[PDB]
Amino acid sequence: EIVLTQSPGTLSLSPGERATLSCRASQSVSSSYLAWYQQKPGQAPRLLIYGASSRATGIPDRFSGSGSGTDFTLTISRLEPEDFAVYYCQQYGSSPGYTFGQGTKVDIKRTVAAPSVFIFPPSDEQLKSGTASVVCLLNNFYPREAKVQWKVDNALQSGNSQESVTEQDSKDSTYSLSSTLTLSKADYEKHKVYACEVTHQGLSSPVTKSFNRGE
Amino acid sequence: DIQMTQSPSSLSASVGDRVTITCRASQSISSYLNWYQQKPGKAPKLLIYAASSLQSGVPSRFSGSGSGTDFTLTISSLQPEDFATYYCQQSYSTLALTFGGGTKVEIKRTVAAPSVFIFPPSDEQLKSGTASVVCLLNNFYPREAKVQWKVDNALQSGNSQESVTEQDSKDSTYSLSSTLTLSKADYEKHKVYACEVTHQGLSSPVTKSFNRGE
Amino acid sequence: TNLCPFDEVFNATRFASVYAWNRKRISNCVADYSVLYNLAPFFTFKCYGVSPTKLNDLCFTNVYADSFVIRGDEVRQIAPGQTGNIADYNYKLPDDFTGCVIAWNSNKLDSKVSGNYNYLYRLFRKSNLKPFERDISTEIYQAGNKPCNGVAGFNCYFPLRSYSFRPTYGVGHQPYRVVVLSFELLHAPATVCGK
Amino acid sequence: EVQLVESGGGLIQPGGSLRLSCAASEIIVSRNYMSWVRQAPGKGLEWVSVIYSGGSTFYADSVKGRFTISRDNSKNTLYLQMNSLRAEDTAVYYCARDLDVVGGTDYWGQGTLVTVSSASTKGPSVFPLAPSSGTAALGCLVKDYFPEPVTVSWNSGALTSGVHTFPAVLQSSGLYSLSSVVTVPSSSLGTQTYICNVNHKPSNTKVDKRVEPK
Amino acid sequence: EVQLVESGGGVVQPGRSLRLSCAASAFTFSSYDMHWVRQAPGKGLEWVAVISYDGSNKYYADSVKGRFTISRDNSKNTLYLQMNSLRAEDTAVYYCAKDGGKLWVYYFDYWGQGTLVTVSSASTKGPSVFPLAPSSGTAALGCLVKDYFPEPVTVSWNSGALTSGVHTFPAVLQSSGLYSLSSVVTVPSSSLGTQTYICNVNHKPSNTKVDKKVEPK
Repeated sequence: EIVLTQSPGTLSLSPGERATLSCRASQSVSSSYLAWYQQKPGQAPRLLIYGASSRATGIPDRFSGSGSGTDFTLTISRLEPEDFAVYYCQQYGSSPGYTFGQGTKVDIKRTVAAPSVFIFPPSDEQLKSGTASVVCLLNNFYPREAKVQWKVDNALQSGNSQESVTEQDSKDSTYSLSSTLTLSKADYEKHKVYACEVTHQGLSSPVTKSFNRGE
Repeated sequence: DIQMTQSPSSLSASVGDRVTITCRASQSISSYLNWYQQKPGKAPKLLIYAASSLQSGVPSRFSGSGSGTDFTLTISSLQPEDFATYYCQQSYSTLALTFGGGTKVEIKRTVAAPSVFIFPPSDEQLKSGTASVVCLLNNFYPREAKVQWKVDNALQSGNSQESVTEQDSKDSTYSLSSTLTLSKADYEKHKVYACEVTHQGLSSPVTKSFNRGE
Repeated sequence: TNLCPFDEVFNATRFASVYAWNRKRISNCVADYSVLYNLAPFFTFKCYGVSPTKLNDLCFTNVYADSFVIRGDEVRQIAPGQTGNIADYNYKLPDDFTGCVIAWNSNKLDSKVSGNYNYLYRLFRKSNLKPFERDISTEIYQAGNKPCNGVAGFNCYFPLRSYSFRPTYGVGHQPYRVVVLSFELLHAPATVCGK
Repeated sequence: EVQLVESGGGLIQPGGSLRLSCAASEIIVSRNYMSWVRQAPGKGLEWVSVIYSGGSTFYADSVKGRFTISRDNSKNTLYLQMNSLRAEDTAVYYCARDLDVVGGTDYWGQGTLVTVSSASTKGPSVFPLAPSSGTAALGCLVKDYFPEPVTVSWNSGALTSGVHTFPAVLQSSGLYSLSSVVTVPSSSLGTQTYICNVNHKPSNTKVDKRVEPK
Repeated sequence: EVQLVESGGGVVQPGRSLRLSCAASAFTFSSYDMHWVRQAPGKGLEWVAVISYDGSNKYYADSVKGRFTISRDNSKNTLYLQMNSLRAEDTAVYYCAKDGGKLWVYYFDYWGQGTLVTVSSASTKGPSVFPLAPSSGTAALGCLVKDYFPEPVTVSWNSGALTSGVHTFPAVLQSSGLYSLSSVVTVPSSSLGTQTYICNVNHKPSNTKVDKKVEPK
């Protein structure tokens, strides 16, 4: 068989810069047996380049490939925010079937952006089941690093919440975080003020969005 | 090359039975299939050549059939001198002659649960820097048996070897000895040593243990 | 006392492509089995249905000498009961094939520094090849629903490709010259005997 | 109009069987190299099987003896029968047409998820998230479901811009929980109605829920 | 009545050479093809080489290609097998087999008894015998013959007086290249305090005989 090894593993560049994704095979194969694939989150991979250097149909000019033997390269000039994806190289010289690469993750940098904090109380349709889920939303921010502190009557809640971050957006290249605070219906009425502290690089001071039960 | 697969790897039968051994080839080998018998410690003997042709001197109770990929050796009436291993061998690729895994025709008898024994390493061997713990499975049937080593209720793996005897000439049973080898240092660092035997004749896995220094 | 033309097949300066494999019909001759009698280790030699030490003692009606070129990873397919792009779409051997296959690394002969695109192979075919079938058709292969009409386009591709043998490639991508000797014995006078 | 529509994934118990489909449009399966590629959650791509236009099949060493690739020219659909499934077989399975030297693997299916587990399929529970007091935000909460995935859209896919569907989280109760939100202008609140479309193929549960302020 | 008798097998270090012979009797030797087939300890059969009736043709398996050389002397009715660059995997019993000759293909109709070829970089070493003491209706006790080279060893009990219930196990090849086996016997628990059990271990290669007395601890 043939083993494929890519490098680097993660590549974070600003929009407009030049990317260089490496790929090498265990055996010296022909340049016509290599291919590059782009896989954006939640999608199937799409062909970018086959035969190391020939561009597929409908692929922009900025995607170009080169190399032969055991030194193949994928160059992404004029990096755009929609290029956030994992890029795989494959080889179909060890027929039948092909062998994929480990994959190069390409993150995209940008300017700092403050998150928009919303807080959602639990629905009435949910309180009848015995559980009460308070939801806090951090929308469109950068970088990824953002701390969420749940304050219930100004008491920090540990071991009671679960966060969730999205992939980089294809247009603005920001993230979005959803912290969920699940606690029983009986314990939901033992307390009164449900807050959500948000600390971020794009905030000169921690921002808190709260509400009162029954208002 | 061409791979020959023999099923089953071992079958139990008594005298007078009709035994049929199967032999599969990864590709069509026309009619160029051969059957060989081999007793323990002796040379192999030719039984059937060209799928079905009987070799001179071989008794008429042996016969072969099949063509292409499936082949079958058949003993009409099993005799005591017929308990052996039987290999099938393809000769289509004359420059890549390959044999099968063989089928061992064993003497069938009633199920017999093994007698489990465990022996701690002798004080003489411990003075040399090595500990050898032996687990004995005595007079069981059939050959299938699982032997797991446990040290302080922790499963061992990769430090033991097994050895099985041929079918006993008097009760047609087997005996197995598993040897767990530890350094003297690793042996002194634990207390409970046990082997767990899983067999068909046992209702539940039987565990024989000892405590070091007791 | 004509001698079977085996030197013309092994010592040929140029070999055929696998899709258009050349076959030399050898008959009514005395077979000096020596090119295959003692072959060196660096020769792939596999015989099927017949033993080489017995070829000198057998007479055949006709002996067919098929020669072509593939890459190292594809020699395993030039055998009875094999599948793959070469076996299915270029050169197929039957399941009851009676004869030998010979293959040797010819990287010093058929590989140029700038690539030797002269040797070709078939990539697309609608069905598998029958044993000893030779398809030299170069019609645009239809892989879609719309008819090609001799147009290279989407789902309409040319059915032949080049090997591009470069010496710096791995052993599995280096050219191997293959010679398949078929030994036929039909209801006919046997004329290809040994000596 | 070149599509490769897959179907038939879902939850299957270990050691069970499941058969995937790959409906093809404008591409003829029987005249192409068609492959099955799987991708474990959070890992790379693995080629599983291929079928030639001539009918030759090939399988990777990790699915040999357990998978079977087939097709039906009348339906123009590629198939993959999976037997003896285990934990490693959990992945998103893709079908795709192979062009090898003359185009690589251009067209791919959307991919269906195969979850091998010994757990029950529980339907989700969709609860609204009403907006409170520049712009406003609202969404749905898809809580307590198994297994992945759930597809959530707004206004039957008519509302694309501004929607953030969060990845599911594995809560302690073994089930999943997923949040989907969308920021909309505060003006078109009473005139524009918002409905989230939650689909759970493993449990066959489709729920449309209205979201409106208190 | 066809006889094939091998010789030349022994213990050989890796990378060294060894030559085998095979004396043929009671058949026209110079008109049949001849084969060599080996079998590893506990494994199946593996075809090695073939030589034509006149010795002008030689063919070898891919695992012994360019490493072994087969020849024959039709004036002495002997088949040879020159084995150079021996590896540990070449450790096997080597049989010489006569080709049946009736078929267009090869098949072996008569074999020799076989000769053993062991490849290892371990020197001759005598065995150390350690007792297997019985546990403090029937009990079990034995001896452990550990770390010897090469095979075989012979174990008797009470100088041969005790043969019932005795199971001498096949030697296993440890990771150190040295063999080791165990010999056990089952006896009534009443005789443990009234009978002396002595195992007689004998290893002719190193000329080492060890009598060990097994007693309860």
